[PDB]
Amino acid sequence: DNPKDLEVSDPTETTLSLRWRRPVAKFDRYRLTYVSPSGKKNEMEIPVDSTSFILRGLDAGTEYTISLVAEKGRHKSKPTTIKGSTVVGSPKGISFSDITENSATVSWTPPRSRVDSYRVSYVPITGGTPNVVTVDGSKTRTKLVKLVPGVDYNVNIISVKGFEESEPISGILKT
Repeated sequence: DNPKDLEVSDPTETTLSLRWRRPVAKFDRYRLTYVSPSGKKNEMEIPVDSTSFILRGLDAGTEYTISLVAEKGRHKSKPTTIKGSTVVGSPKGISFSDITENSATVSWTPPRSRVDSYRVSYVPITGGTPNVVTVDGSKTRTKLVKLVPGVDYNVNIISVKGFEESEPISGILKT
């Protein structure tokens, strides 16, 4: 009897949350293998008492073929397979420079993940509707204009690849 309903939840940049149904048959343990697009196969043995396990140490915005199997002794059951891709990576550090009464140069350090663009949003701490500016993936910085003098600005930056958009990083910008 093989593990049924293997599903992946809560995609992270480096993790995937796995959940499945336990086998009706008596068994030893589980063996989880997952290979990357390069064909790198990783194994792990999971306790008979688990129906959930957080997969970790993965790369960002990468798809994985995940397969679970119940090892009954020396007999591995029929493999249960699914695919799960990690979410695209977040930029690593937001920094501000060339501040002024009306403009600032926000810059960020690029992630180790293929990226098409970045969505830089900014709004004053007191609230309002964001002002989003898109900039090409090769670019690592941008200029903000029309900035009101003396006011703290919440500035978020998000990576985008295809339709996938990572977790944002943010910083306060003081005009």
